[PDB]
Amino acid sequence: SEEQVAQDTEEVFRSYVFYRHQQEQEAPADPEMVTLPLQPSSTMGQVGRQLAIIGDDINRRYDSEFQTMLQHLQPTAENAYEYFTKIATSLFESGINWGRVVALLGFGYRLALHVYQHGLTGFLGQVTRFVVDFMLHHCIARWIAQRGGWVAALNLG
Repeated sequence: SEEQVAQDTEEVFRSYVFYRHQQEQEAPADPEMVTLPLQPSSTMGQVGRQLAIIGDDINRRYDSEFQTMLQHLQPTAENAYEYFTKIATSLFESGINWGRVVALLGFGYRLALHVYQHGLTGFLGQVTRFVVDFMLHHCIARWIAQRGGWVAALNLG
């Protein structure tokens, strides 16, 4: 169900952020991303980890774009929702597929890192809510549910 997927997204996104950050260090710090709630081998934990792994190429397409847009827009706590929404919407103009789902998580990762570096602390909860809200209202949660839920991503291998 779509609400199931939405609520699973909190753990999936936290895990994605954790492993994306870890793999990036294993290659800007943000200790908030290492001290996240925390089950590595849990089901949604493994989903997050798999998305970070398989996303190493698609993020090569998107990362640089996300960084320049963020340096230009200068998100504040007040306008972050507006800008997150604009950019997330561009990711799904023509397609929903698992690659664009991974792009969305990657943009949430980049937004969170960017605001931390510019002095906004404790913003990951808000970024997570932005992700979930967008996924609900833009049928991304429904789409994932139709594919069997987030656990379906474990088969992307």
